[PDB]
Amino acid sequence: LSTAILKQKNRPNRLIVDEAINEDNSVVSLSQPKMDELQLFRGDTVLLKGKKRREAVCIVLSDDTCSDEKIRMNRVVRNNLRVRLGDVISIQPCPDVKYGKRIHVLPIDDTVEGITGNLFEVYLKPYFLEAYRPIRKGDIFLVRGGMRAVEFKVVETDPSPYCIVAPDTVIHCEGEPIKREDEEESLNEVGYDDIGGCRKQLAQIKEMVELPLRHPALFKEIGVKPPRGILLYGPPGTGKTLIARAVANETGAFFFLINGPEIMSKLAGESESNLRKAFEEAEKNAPAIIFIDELDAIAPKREKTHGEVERRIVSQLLTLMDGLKQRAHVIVMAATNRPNSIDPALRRFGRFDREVDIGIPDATGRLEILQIHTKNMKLADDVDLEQVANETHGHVGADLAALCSEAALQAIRKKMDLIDLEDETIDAEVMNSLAVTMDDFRWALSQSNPSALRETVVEVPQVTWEDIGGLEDVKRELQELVQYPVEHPDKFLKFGMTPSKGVLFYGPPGCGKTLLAKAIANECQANFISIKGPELLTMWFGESEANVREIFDKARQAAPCVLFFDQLDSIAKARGGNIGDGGGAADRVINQILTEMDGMSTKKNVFIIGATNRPDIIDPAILRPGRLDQLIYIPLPDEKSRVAILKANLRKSPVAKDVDLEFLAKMTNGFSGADLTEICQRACKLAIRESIESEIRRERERQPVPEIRRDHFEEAMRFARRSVSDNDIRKYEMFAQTLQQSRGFGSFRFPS
Amino acid sequence: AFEEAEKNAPAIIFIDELDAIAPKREKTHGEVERRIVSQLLTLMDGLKQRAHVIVMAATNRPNSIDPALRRFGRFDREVDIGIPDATGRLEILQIHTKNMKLADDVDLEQVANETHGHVGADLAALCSEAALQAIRKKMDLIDLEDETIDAEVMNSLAVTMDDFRWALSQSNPSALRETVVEVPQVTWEDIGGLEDVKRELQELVQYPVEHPDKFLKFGMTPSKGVLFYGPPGCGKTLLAKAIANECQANFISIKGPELLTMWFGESEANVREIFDKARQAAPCVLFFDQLDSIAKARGGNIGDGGGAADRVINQILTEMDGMSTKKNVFIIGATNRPDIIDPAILRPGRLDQLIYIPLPDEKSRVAILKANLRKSPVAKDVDLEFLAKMTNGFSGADLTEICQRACKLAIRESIESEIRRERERQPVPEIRRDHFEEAMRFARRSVSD
Amino acid sequence: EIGVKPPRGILLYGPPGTGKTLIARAVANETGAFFFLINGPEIMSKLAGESESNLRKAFEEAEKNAPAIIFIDELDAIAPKREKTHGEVERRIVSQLLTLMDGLKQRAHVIVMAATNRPNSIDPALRRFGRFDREVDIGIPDATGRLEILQIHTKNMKLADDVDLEQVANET
Ligand SMILES: Nc1ncnc2c1ncn2[C@@H]1O[C@H](COP(=O)(O)OP(=O)(O)OP(=O)(O)O)[C@@H](O)[C@H]1O
Ligand SMILES: Nc1ncnc2c1ncn2[C@@H]1O[C@H](COP(=O)(O)OP(=O)(O)OP(=O)(O)O)[C@@H](O)[C@H]1O
Ligand SMILES: Nc1ncnc2c1ncn2[C@@H]1O[C@H](COP(=O)(O)OP(=O)(O)OP(=O)(O)O)[C@@H](O)[C@H]1O
Ligand SMILES: Nc1ncnc2c1ncn2[C@@H]1O[C@H](COP(=O)(O)OP(=O)(O)OP(=O)(O)O)[C@@H](O)[C@H]1O
Ligand SMILES: [Mg+2]
Ligand SMILES: [Mg+2]
Ligand SMILES: [Mg+2]
Ligand SMILES: [Mg+2]
Repeated sequence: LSTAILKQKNRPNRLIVDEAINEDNSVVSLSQPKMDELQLFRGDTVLLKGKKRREAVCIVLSDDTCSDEKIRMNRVVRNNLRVRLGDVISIQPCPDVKYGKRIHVLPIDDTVEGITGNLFEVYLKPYFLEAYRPIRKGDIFLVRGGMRAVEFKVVETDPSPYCIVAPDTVIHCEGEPIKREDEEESLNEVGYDDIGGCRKQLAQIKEMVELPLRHPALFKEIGVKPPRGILLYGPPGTGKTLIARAVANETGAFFFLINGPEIMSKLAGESESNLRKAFEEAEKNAPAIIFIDELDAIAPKREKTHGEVERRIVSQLLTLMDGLKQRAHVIVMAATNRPNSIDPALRRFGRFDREVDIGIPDATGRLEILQIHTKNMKLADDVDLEQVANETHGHVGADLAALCSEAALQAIRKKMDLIDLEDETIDAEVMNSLAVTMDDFRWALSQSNPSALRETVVEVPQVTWEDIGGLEDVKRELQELVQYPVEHPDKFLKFGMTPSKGVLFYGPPGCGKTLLAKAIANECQANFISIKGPELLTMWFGESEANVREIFDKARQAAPCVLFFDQLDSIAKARGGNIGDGGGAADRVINQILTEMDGMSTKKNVFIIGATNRPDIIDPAILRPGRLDQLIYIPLPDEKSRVAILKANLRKSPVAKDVDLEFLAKMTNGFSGADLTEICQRACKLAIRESIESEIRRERERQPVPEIRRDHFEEAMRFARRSVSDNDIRKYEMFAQTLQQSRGFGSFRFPS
Repeated sequence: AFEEAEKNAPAIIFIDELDAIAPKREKTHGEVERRIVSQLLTLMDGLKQRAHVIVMAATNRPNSIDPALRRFGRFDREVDIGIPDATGRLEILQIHTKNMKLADDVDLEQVANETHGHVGADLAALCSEAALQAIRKKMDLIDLEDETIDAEVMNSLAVTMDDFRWALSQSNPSALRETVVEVPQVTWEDIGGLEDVKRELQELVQYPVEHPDKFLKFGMTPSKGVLFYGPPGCGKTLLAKAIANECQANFISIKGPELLTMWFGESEANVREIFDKARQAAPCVLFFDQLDSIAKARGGNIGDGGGAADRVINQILTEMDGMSTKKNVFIIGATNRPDIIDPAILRPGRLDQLIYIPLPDEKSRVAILKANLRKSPVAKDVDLEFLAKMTNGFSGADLTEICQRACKLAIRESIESEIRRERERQPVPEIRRDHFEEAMRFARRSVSD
Repeated sequence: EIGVKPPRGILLYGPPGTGKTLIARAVANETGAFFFLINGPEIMSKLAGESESNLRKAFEEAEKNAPAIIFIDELDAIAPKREKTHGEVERRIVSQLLTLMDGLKQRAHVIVMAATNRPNSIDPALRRFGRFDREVDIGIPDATGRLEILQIHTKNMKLADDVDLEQVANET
């Protein structure tokens, strides 16, 4: 019901835009049954609606090729109406068109160059001679002939704007030629269709700025005054200023733009004078819309503001929107990154009554955004925008635009050999072959990350699941953890349960916790934020808690996101055991983490993963299911896992075939993964020492070791040691057996 | 302005936003602002000899006004335009709905009773939102692209009780707009066990507003403080969610450490502001999840730290003592570490009620398992009673984890079947006995003895 | 012809001495576009509204001479996080920069470049796409890179025949 405004409902007037085979710039062709339904005779002047407040006039024609549900037009009228292929436009009979007395015509500057003959005589005179072609202001049409075809833009027509060009009517092309960039920018205008995702938000905005203007009679009849204030808030890059541009481009209302800091002035009372001048200019202009970009810049809380000028400006805004004298139907929109920074008196019904959340788009929303951004791009056949939409988990639309731009720039980079920057021009063949393919989009996807996570970007050493030896069950569980809620949510909605979103890795040092986190960061299809434990702590009072809150908010925005704490035992610990820690800053941080993982806020697809050497000291509430639901124990590998670890370390290593890894794994009882990696590194280093001494011998005689042999591994094992002791294993197994006793029974079976 | 008022007397001078030009001259930094405050004080003093000039001013920050203006002789009288009660809200709705095309089925008394913290601008917003919902309902008949409309649409267009109920669902007090947080939809049947706790909470939240005359008769004021303490995962925050969703009262859900700020004196200001907006929204439930973050034992931070936490807890106790019996603000606290709460928080008149949320028992565990599985397709031959008997010391979170892991295994099996059919070409409608057994094989007790 | 706009915002970052201001100087010297230099601090003024007025004047001047490049040296000085900065005249200059870089009216041919030793202290809304499209890490050079730097610096010097810059590069 919210998007009821948006639906077209398939009215008869709308017809699909189609290519016209023979119709010239001033005529259109429609099917005979469709005209019979519309009661239109041949040659009738018919008015065409267009997007962005554009309209076109043409002469209807009876075409058998044209379908009843379609209208055939050339590119000229399509340009005039600002529409693309497959769009639906209105047609209505145009009443009382009067023959023109005089029209002022201006050509496009890029066309006028290279034409020695007079443009009016060569082009306009034969084109318009006995033409009987209706024209409208702002309509760009093309005339063939001469060396180069010269487009003509009719700036002025009389009677304004509907007239029929006739031989008696005076036509002239004298004046400054229209800048090609001006017409291009007119084409490059934002509309409600250029807004992707946020369909309900756009529906609300259209109900609140477009609906009262189109049909005031609704609100005069039902006897209510529509909302007069819009606050757009969301993370940066979600489309707040884009929605403002769309509204400005395609509303008949007067639009006044206020940029936040532009109000400020050094003179006393000059800022308030600027605000009053803006509001008075809007009020003079009947229905008007005032957009205040960056509202939080000039609307801070009066109680928290220190400077008097800022508070006086906030008060001026307060009295302007809702004071003793009421606004004369002036719509006030504003956009802000920080809605909670705004003065609370502004956020009531009289001033900013409706707050619209332009949030992070979902998969379908971001597919729509990708289609909008690539509608003008040249895409190859293998491009698949649905897959790109699936991959980009945290992107907000500015990130999608960045992805498309980087894909196109990669497509251009593929042509560097054929293109020389010293060369003044590029070949036609290079222009034709240049296009964006799926490979470029995949590369851009590899480069792309959400902008909100730029601050939390950490280089991960590119570990793969195969780099980890053993831990097959843990690998499967981590992959399922990250994948099932993302790719298969309807399964959870069918079974009616939310996914678990927490895992704790506890085990001896060197056994593969951080390695599993690296494998997740590289292989899992989710955003990844990596946190060293004590990095969130700050000297200031309340700032460590703010850092925890901020990192959790970043994870929430970028969902599905994996939040990894490499050393959980630092930031999370049992409360009440720290004598100092500031003023209980450590305990307050723990409580903040507790409220973040499980509080009264709704749950998102944020997976918190923690690794700890010593799991006994972590706060018991942190371990509670719903916060780190699963406690995974990463123990010392057994012989099969030791074989797998040794093989995973030596896969790239050129190692002798006669080297026996099974014997090594058998002898290395009690060794961790770091221990076996150390054995392999020692063997590599002994081989390198041997090769260096052989090369030194060759150099001396002038004035070897392709692979790692059994003797190298023998000596490496001779210097090998066991890193984790039996007491450490005893305490880890003690924690594991406490959990096992918590299970309460050896085997659970339902009675038969 | 004052001279023009005197020339045309009797006169009334209305100073809208008085705090814009009347800050405390001591706190004022600018010379022109100070000179203006002094000039306005001088004009107010000279207002005595003025024959018929009366100055009326309005401000929403009365405290920020310079105190010298609030002595006697200048701005002598102060009128408190407060938050309207139920009958006041009904009067405001009658005023704002007199031009509306109200249907017959509407009862503005119900709309007045539902809106608790609304101040009158929120009631106008409710009327506007309801009328816009009414227009939305007819948007199928009339498309926006239509330049003109049928008259039968005008005849059809009117505001019904469904529209007011929709606006009621959408409506939130403007005061609580900065504090609003999305809360999961939880009902009292979503909670299993704690029947006595549910009844006691409903009594504490309902009786002081519905029957204050009873408390006046017996002379005993209702308690305005609750403390939830218990093992983690046992349902304190679940009860808070249920109260937020079901109870007919405003809810302010605030974590502990978000009030704290590095700037000196901002944390106490935040505490004052949250309690003030709790008063403005009464009947309001003020909930502190993890109470021990802001309310911790005094003397611990005395030795180590700046000392702002003690100031915070002092301001909290001041705010709790400030609110009177008549104002209906219920302060609920929850902590899984009761021992590290400051006992001053616990003393009578402040969080007096102490409710312990224990580890659930066998009947409670059956109730918890049934509540978790009410919306899940489960095999008839699954026995929740045996699950409750086998899970002796499990908390509610542990049982929910059992159910979630059973769901995960069922989803894994369904995906396996999908992959099998896809591979062979080129199932699991409900959770069963074996899924629950395999989930139990991983089960653990969150809370130790 | 490909159907996209080129990226228009560049944030160079790295430790001191890597060559961010050197790269800015090279770009200014060897591009055929109106180059505007903004120093971070110099915009600031004690007056209210003067500093963002300076930013508006600079961006408008770059607009009037298009195509243009604006270089904002020491961006962290002029662009701290709004959530962190307390003073109003800092929040306001950051908001002005945000509006100038991507607002309801978008700069057409202006390329805004910046250099910061610390990129995290920059306000996150600036690190967005539409403002600062791509961030380039000018990092510590390798042995070959530092050999190239030594060759660049010693091209003007007179070096004896025994001079071997390869060893000097290997040692530093
Ligand atoms: N929903 C969307 N659909 C299509 N394009 C979008 C959408 N959201 C953003 N964009 C594009 O990405 C960029 C985002 O800039 P925009 O001005 O819309 O963001 P914003 O919400 O105002 O952000 P900021 O808080 O930084 O001001 C623009 O280039 C815009 O074209
Ligand atoms: N299962 C494994 N397969 C392959 N390599 C492993 C494995 N376990 C550990 N390693 C090796 O151990 C080293 C890093 O160990 P890792 O970071 O995983 O330890 P950790 O368990 O997180 O320990 P810590 O508590 O000390 O941080 C790497 O050399 C890695 O190759
Ligand atoms: N009585 C109950 N009925 C149904 N589910 C319950 C019950 N008690 C707990 N749960 C489940 O366990 C979790 C409840 O955790 P909750 O946040 O309520 O605990 P808490 O007592 O506030 O703990 P903490 O102090 O550790 O945050 C939810 O997943 C909920 O589904
Ligand atoms: N890559 C380089 N190649 C050649 N010379 C270099 C290079 N990097 C730095 N230099 C030399 O070092 C000098 C100082 O470097 P520069 O001023 O560019 O540093 P910066 O990274 O901008 O530092 P700052 O943080 O002080 O702004 C340059 O003028 C130049 O002489
Ligand atoms: Mg913006
Ligand atoms: Mg580690
Ligand atoms: Mg809780
Ligand atoms: Mg420099």
